[PDB]
Amino acid sequence: AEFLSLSKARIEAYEKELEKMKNIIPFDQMTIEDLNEVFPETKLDKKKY
Amino acid sequence: NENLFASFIAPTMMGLPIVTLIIMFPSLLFPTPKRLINNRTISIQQWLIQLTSKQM
Repeated sequence: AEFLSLSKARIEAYEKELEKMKNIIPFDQMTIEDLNEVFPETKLDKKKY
Repeated sequence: NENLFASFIAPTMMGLPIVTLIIMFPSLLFPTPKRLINNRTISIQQWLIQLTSKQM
C-alpha cells in the first residue's frame, strides 16, 4: 500500500499541476515572464545553437 | 557638337557639425519590447538579427 500511500500525493500534485497549466496560457499577447516558466532560461552560455 | 555637358565649380564640404547628437540618433530608431508577442515593426527587426546571428 506504499504506492497507495506515496503516489496519492503525486496524483494530486499532478492534478494541481493541470490547474496552474490552464492559468499560464491566458491571452495570446500575455506576458514575457509568465511564459518564462515552461520554456526555459539558464545561466551564461547554455544555448549552443 | 550636339550635346554639350556643363560643370559647376563648387567646394565639396565634409564639415563637422555637432556630432554627439548625430551618433546617438540611430539608437532610438530601434526599440526593444518587454512583451511576448510584439508589435509588427520590431518583429521584422527581431527576425533580421536571427538570420545573421546564424552565420557569425
